[PDB]
Amino acid sequence: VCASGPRTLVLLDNLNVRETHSLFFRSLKDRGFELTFKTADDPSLSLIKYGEFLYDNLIIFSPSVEDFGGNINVETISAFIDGGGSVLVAASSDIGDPLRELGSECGIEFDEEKTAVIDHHNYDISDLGQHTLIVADTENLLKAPTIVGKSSLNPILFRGVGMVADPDNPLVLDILTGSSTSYSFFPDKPITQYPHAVGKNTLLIAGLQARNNARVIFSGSLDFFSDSFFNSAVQKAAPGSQRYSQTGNYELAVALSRWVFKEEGVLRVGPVSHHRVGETAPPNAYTVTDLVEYSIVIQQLSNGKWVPFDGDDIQLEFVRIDPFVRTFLKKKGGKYSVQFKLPDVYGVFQFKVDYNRLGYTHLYSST
Amino acid sequence: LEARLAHLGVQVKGEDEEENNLEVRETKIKGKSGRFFTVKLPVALDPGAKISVIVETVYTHVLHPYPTQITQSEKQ
Amino acid sequence: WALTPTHYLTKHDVERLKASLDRPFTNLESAFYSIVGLSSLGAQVPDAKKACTYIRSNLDPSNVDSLFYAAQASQALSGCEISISNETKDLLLAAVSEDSSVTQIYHAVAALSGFGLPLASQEALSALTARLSKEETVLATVQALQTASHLSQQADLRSIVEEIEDLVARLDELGGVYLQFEEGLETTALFVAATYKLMDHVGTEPSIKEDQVIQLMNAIFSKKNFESLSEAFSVASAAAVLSHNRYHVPVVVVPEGSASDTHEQAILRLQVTNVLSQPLTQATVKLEHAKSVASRATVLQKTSFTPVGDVFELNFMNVKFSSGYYDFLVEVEGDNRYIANTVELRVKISTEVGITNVDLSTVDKDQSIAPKTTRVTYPAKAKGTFIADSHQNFALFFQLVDVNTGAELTPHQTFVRLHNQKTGQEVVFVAEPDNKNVYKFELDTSERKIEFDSASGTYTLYLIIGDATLKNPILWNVADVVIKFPEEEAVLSQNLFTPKQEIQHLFREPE
Ligand SMILES: *[C@@H]1O[C@H](CO)[C@@H](O[C@@H]2O[C@H](CO)[C@@H](O[C@@H]3O[C@H](CO[C@H]4O[C@H](CO[C@H]5O[C@H](CO)[C@@H](O)[C@H](O)[C@@H]5O)[C@@H](O)[C@H](O)[C@@H]4O)[C@@H](O)[C@H](O[C@H]4O[C@H](CO)[C@@H](O)[C@H](O)[C@@H]4O[C@H]4O[C@H](CO)[C@@H](O)[C@H](O)[C@@H]4O[C@H]4O[C@H](CO)[C@@H](O)[C@H](O)[C@@H]4O)[C@@H]3O)[C@H](O)[C@H]2NC(C)=O)[C@H](O)[C@H]1NC(C)=O
Repeated sequence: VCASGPRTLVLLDNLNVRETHSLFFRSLKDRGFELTFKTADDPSLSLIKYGEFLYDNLIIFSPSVEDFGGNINVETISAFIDGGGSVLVAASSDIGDPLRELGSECGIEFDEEKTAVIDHHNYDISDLGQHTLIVADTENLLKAPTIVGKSSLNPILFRGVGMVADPDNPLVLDILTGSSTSYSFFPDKPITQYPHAVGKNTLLIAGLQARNNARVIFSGSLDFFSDSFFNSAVQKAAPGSQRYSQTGNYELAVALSRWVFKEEGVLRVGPVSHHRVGETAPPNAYTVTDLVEYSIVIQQLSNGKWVPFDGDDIQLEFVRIDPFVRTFLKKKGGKYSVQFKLPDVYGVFQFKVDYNRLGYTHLYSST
Repeated sequence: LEARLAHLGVQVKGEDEEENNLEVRETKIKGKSGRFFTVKLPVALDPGAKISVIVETVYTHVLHPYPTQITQSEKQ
Repeated sequence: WALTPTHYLTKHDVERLKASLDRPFTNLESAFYSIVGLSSLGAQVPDAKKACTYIRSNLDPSNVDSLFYAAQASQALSGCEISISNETKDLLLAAVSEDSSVTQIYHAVAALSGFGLPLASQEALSALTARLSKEETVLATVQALQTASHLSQQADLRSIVEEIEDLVARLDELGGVYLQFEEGLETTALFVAATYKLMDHVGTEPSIKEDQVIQLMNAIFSKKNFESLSEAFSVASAAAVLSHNRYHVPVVVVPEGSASDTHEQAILRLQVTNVLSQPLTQATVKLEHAKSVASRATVLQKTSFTPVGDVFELNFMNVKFSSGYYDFLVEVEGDNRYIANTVELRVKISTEVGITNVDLSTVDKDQSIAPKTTRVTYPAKAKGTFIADSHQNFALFFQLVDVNTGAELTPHQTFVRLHNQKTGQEVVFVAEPDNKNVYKFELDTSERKIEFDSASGTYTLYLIIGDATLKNPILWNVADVVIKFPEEEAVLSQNLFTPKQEIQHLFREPE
């Protein structure tokens, strides 16, 4: 069972994108997604009918389009993400205003139009001579196995517009940072001003985990998903650089798509039981310094089948205003449970579980 | 709709509506699913004859709001 | 500027197309497409003797479609004579009638020409025109043009030719680069073959504009995958007619190898070939003029290229190009048939930068003490620790010049990076030149607290110099500086996913 339904809407600036990106679409179709391709400017486009969502996932491969057709609007996409739909956005140097605005709502700041990421030290030998096609090292890749896949990846090619994550927003995920030498600026114009993105601050790919658990990924380069990069070999222009038979673009793309569409890292919370030790039912009120047993069950989605979760870092808290007691929940009998003695102070206490981990769904339980 | 049937009334088509109401009893017919009613005619219907009767039923909860949620301005 | 060809058959592309044609035969239509398509490209069939026998066995005398495919395939094959009965001759003539489609007329006329049977060309045209009046579709029109190419010149082909102007208007344009019909790639390739073949036989130059033909070929070659045998055969015919014809020969011009780093060799070589990648050895090339991007002024003019084998090479040792981008205008001359003979290419000249006379100094902020300066030169790293704190500031001065010429340089990227050794944090600053072109950088701890967040510690100091035109970008560890900010008067969010500290409750002691 997929948390997000197979219904997916694809927005393309040009129909030719499907042919150029055939490998990516075929890999997605093979997973059982039901893709529908419509032009981004097409008037008939609509996301909500009578309060229901026509599509579960949206992929916008329409970097250059200034405006969306029909009723699709930045407000509508924002509502869609709030509903729990997963959105994928691919950008380029021709980015129109709506894509920049959408990033602004999500806390990811795209650079101005016509700018490109410039790396004079790691640019691929195949580059046109503008040093804008950068060979991104796997070192910058985020250390999250669930999002990017456990397997190692070869260097990946990126060519596109850099973006900067807003510090104020905690939820922003720096999936792939640029090189230390990389920066975002207009190549033709001299750098009088401070760069919009400099060094590792520059972000090529970033992700967002919403409070409702909706997942959105913003990619600086549409070309990264293109079949051309997937098959092309990579060798850095600088001397002494090895030549790799294949890039890691294809493998990385597959891992990211799974994460966005709730194919990995999905967790659910089942029934929680609390009662006095030796009792099978919860008393209406507990006495001071009584001993109680707390039990909760958590599950993980693997291959579409729910299974007992293996997480070992779960911590329980007993809180009134501030946490009086915090302890780890032991894994016993397929359930997480602990026994502890209540504090000597009476009040309206609440049991809390706040197992929030990188790349996994955020679980909160209060009784 | 059988679950949602609040009431069933049958009366013969005649001026004497007060007396034309027919007695109806819930009955189960063997081998066929669904609720059935047996209606007793005022006079037996002989071969080749016809009579006109009026059947009235009221159902409850059969209208469902769509969309489920509306704002103050929005209609129902 | 004239439109340059954007799509064509490369040396790899032509070979792949030949392979696409060279497939096992399954039907008479398959044999016609593969054999004729190879013949148009000039390729041959290894088993041509077997191919002729295959046509002979599958040829049905009572079916028009078989007759057309067998006749064309046999004609492409050398010496492939096939027996034809008198009844077959009657069937082909009967097929050409007002009550039969233009496609049927095309098959019958082509079959008669391939076998060599006599035909009443004027009568065939009369039937073809009458049907064509109702059959105004693009496919019917293209077939009519091919039929005229087979009909004798004595026939009034002018009526058929007039459709060519109508079709060109009917073409759909993707905007300045491509022209094709709605029916897709197959119709365009057949139409180009029909127009060139008909016009060549008639003896009149095609009315289509040279620029429009360039767009049409670009549409045909926009997709390099031909799934069906028919698609390969049509494209092969279109390429063959374009490659050699009496009026228009497309001249493809592209630079050989990367011109971005041309400074190493200072030689420019241009490939000149037709649409099939066959070099136009008979052409001559000249560099009409060369201009500087910075000022747009010409630096060289009217300098002829020399044919060296396939490529055309121009030597410019005499001229010492300065760092920057230059645009070269080149024209192809010779045969009048050439179209799109003029192409513009962009070449880039690179240089290397040398950093010299960098002085690293620390100065007392109050200026009571004269500045202390330690001379350094790249790549030799500075020795000893330099202190920047509430009392002493730190500064860097360096000069960037071209090694070869010694002129002042202003690299696009010139950044100073301070990396905290323990934390791994990186801080990047942008250095700017003064009036004298000597770069100056100053670090003031009190002001810079916001940039560093007042984070004290040892920072490795790096100089980053790079530009698109610079052959050698430099990332140098100039020195190590320790920055001590004023002690803070007085963070856990980043531990978003970690175990919190264990908390226990202290129960009250019994009395
Ligand atoms: C009327 O209503 C009023 C309104 O609420 C009530 O007032 C409230 O009363 C409670 C109960 O006293 C107060 O809570 C206690 O406040 C103590 C003082 O606050 C200190 O906390 C500051 C923390 O600063 C930051 O800390 C972290 C930093 O990341 C951050 O999360 C946090 O938000 C904050 O920004 C600290 O800097 C200053 O020193 C402040 O003085 C505070 O010390 C108490 O913390 C205790 O207890 C709580 C549980 O209540 C635990 O969560 C803490 O970890 C800590 O627990 C330790 O101390 C307890 C006793 O103090 C022990 O029982 C624990 O076992 C544990 O023992 C360790 O620490 C002891 C010393 O502290 C050692 O002896 C031990 O060996 C252990 O090391 C607690 O928060 C509310 O602040 C207060 N609210 C207000 C608004 O005033 C009032 O009570 C009501 N009146 C009546 C009559 O009912």
